[PDB]
Amino acid sequence: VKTEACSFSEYRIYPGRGQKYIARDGKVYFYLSSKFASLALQKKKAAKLRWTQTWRRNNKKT
Amino acid sequence: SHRKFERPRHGSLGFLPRKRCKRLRGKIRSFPKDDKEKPPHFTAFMGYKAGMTHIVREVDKPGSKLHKKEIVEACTIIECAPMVVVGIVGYRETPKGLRILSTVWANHVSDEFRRRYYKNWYKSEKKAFTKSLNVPEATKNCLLKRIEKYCTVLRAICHTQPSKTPLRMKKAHIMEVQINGGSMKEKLEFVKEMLEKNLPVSTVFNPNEMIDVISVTKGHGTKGVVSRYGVKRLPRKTHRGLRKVACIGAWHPARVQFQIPRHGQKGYFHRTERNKKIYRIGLKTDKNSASTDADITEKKITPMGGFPHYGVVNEDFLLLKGCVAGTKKRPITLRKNIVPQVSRDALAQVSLKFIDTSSKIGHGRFQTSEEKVKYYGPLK
Amino acid sequence: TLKNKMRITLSLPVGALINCCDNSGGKNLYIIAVQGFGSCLNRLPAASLGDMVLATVKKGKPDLRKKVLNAIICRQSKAWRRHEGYYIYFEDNAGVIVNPKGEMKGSAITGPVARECAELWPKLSSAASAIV
RNA sequence: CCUUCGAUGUCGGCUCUUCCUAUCAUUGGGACGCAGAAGUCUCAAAGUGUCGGAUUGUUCACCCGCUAAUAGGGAACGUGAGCUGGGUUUAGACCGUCGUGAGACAGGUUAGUUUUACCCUACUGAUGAAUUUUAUUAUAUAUAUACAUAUAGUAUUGUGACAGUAAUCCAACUUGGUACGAGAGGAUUAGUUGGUUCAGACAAUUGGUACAGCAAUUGGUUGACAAACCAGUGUUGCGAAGCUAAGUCUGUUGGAUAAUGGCUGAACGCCUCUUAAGCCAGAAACCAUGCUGAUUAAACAAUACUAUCU
RNA sequence: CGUCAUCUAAUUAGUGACGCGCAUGAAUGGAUUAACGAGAUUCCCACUGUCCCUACUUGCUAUCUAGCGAAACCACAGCCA
RNA sequence: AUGAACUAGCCCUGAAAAUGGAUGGCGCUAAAGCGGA
Ligand SMILES: [Mg+2]
Ligand SMILES: [Mg+2]
Ligand SMILES: [Mg+2]
Ligand SMILES: [Mg+2]
Ligand SMILES: [Mg+2]
Ligand SMILES: [Mg+2]
Ligand SMILES: [Mg+2]
Ligand SMILES: [Mg+2]
Ligand SMILES: [Mg+2]
Ligand SMILES: [Mg+2]
Ligand SMILES: [Mg+2]
Ligand SMILES: [Mg+2]
Ligand SMILES: [Mg+2]
Ligand SMILES: [Mg+2]
Ligand SMILES: [Mg+2]
Ligand SMILES: [Mg+2]
Ligand SMILES: [Mg+2]
Ligand SMILES: [Mg+2]
Ligand SMILES: [Mg+2]
Ligand SMILES: [Mg+2]
Ligand SMILES: [Mg+2]
Ligand SMILES: [Mg+2]
Ligand SMILES: [Mg+2]
Ligand SMILES: [Mg+2]
Ligand SMILES: [Mg+2]
Ligand SMILES: [Mg+2]
Ligand SMILES: [Mg+2]
Repeated sequence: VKTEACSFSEYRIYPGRGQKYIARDGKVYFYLSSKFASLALQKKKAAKLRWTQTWRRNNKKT
Repeated sequence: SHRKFERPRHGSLGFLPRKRCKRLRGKIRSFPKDDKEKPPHFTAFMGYKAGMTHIVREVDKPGSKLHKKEIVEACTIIECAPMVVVGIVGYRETPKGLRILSTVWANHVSDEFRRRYYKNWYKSEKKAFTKSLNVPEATKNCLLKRIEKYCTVLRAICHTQPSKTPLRMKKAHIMEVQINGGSMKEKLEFVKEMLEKNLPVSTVFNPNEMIDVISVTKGHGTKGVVSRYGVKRLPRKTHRGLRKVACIGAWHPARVQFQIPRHGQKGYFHRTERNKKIYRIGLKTDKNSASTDADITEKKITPMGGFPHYGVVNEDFLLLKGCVAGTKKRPITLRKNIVPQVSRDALAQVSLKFIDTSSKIGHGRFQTSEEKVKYYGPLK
Repeated sequence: TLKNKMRITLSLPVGALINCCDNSGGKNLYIIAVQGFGSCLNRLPAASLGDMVLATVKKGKPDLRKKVLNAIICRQSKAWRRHEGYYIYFEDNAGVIVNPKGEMKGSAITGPVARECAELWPKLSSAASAIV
């Protein structure tokens, strides 16, 4: 089964789940849950949240 | 004078006495037309509703915008444990309608069949069906000879097995299943071989077939005209409140007519819906009952954490395209079409590419429980 | 050219003001009608991202104003479902000025354009830079 | 000027149902000054539809649009214990014309309390006994029998008289740049893929909802930390389950006919669809099939078990 | 619903002009006018459940129960063509 | 042995409205209809 990344908290998205969003320039983003899309449209950064994969990578925790 | 502008009527008058139904179980009003060139066969089955999920399928419609693409569809799961055949009943035609000759029962019946005849079994001596099954076979054969000679319609009495489901109820459900097919003698020889056995569901239906569904809708109680009938909501300035109908009728038929929508009870209605297609018939003896040729993860049909408000499905089942009236646990009656469909949709055969089994509590993210432990590593 | 256009959610009713998205000289469009709309008593006509509309220009160069013109919707901000299984939405609402036959009056679209629209109108797909 | 002056609420709109046909569109036909296309006159026919807006208190009117078409009407000029109160039509006030004057004006203008249902029926849903002057489309062992049979209680499965009923319309492409036509132009029909209005459900996905829950924080108060609390839900972010649309699914085929076109065939040695006898094809209309109810039939059948007693 | 222009997509509404004015006009005061007004009217930006098209939710009633307990109205009474 | 032109009895066309309805009802055609005895 083919999956794709989450672009905010890079999980795997199985078919029938997602939510895409096109910026003013033609860059496509792909979030799976409502929470992630809401956080991304409030201009928050994944590097500033303790539970995300980006934070654990910048703190040598993975 | 005439109304200023035209609009179609709100309600439908063909479902008119919107009252609560007599019973939970959905009853068949008419059976399919009997063709006597076919071999004898059963025409109906009964199961319980579990939940929904979605699948992935490849389209095969030349001319469509979706001719060669992968799509997603919703589906409904019905738990379909086998029934048991327990009796025979024969009808003959009269100018007053169909008429029963007699009923013949099998030699032994189960305690969950007998519970349906009691309002409280726990305090009783349980003497139902304890004398009549002790008759000599000669009387039964004479009765069957009479049924062969004078009757024109046979039906078979069958019942469900609620102990194999997660239901709290223990009484079985009883229904009559008509038997279409050849001559009356062949019908009788057909039924008797089944009189104390199991009907599995794949004996009755086939993959890719088209089916009709009978059940009772979900209940909601007393509702207003705005919700019950969908009438135009009234302006904010109105003095006694705005959720009503402004005019009940002209002066002078000096009564209210039966076509005017009022408040009343909504839901718990009896319905019959046509043309629901079968996608897969599962089997309880099969380890990969929700895996495809393109996805070889070994899976069952039940999502991570159980079907919400139902339980775990661990018998054999049906997968239907679309939706079905009723709540979780509601009994669903299944019937073949009145006459067989020959359109392109009813003949096309379906190949599935993905069945989803992620949790329906919250927003599920894994297909199995092993993936979840593999992703996080060791916890505290 | 075929006209199939599997259904798309309508949210752009009569009275909306959207961007102009091209180089014809106008800056916005004011929707006054939708082609092929039927009858229903109190209901407003509304459009989706592949429909032709009638509109006027409220700010822009003086030869385009005070007129009834044709337009075609290219981007919309309301989420709509794709048959593959996800939902989509843009930033803003945009359209271009066209002929009654769908021939552009300008010669270049500015930003991205939706794939459903570009399949029904070939000149627009020719004149677009990115098709999303 | 017949009824109402010990009172029948007096314009228009909004909402909602039903009826008519003098038919606008949709169905099937006849005629043309009918090549095709586009139209015009006319027959059966009321099954299904008949919209969004700018100005005006408006009925009416007029213009901008889409459409398949934007037909005409009735029900105490349908509808105020349904609403609204812009106009008209009490008492305040301004202008013009008229009057010696108090005042007048079907001439303008501005501000000016809209009361009561718990009764009877009707209608919508919700419980519920009683029914021998009563009933029977058979029961018995090919033969007999209405000079007959029938108790009650609890319970399951069924019959179905009668009443209600549901789907509707459009586009693109192929047939075909073909038939027809000097050219210019340019069908019908059938097929495929989609859509509008309507109806019956449903929640796997997307969105809305918050006095399950978790977290943040302003003022104040328990000596501090910790834990909390008050400010009628102090204020914010996310927010499962459930409900829910703007989201998803489903929406048949037979009988007998109307208009019309025909067959055989006298009256009337010829002819004639019958304006005699006897026949055929045939419509979105009718009757069924299918669907909902069936204390709408004070209606009934088979079955299981049981009643110091058939 | 005077004619012309303007405002809109569309204007019996608003504004600026024209004047043989049914019946305008000088302390019955005429024509203007900054500041002021719970005074009458038209357009523009911001804003929004007024609307497309409705849904979900809290308190207090209504509801069932134990106590307590009125009135208006009433020729006689309450199915239809 | 055909062709016409007139005349008057029954029948028919002319003959379209709004709740479902009215020779008083059922119904009636070797009349239970119309003109006589
Ligand atoms: Mg009020
Ligand atoms: Mg869920
Ligand atoms: Mg585990
Ligand atoms: Mg309206
Ligand atoms: Mg009086
Ligand atoms: Mg009165
Ligand atoms: Mg009155
Ligand atoms: Mg026409
Ligand atoms: Mg005419
Ligand atoms: Mg009136
Ligand atoms: Mg009148
Ligand atoms: Mg009133
Ligand atoms: Mg009124
Ligand atoms: Mg009234
Ligand atoms: Mg007033
Ligand atoms: Mg006054
Ligand atoms: Mg959500
Ligand atoms: Mg939710
Ligand atoms: Mg205005
Ligand atoms: Mg004077
Ligand atoms: Mg003077
Ligand atoms: Mg004066
Ligand atoms: Mg109380
Ligand atoms: Mg008294
Ligand atoms: Mg002659
Ligand atoms: Mg008489
Ligand atoms: Mg008589």
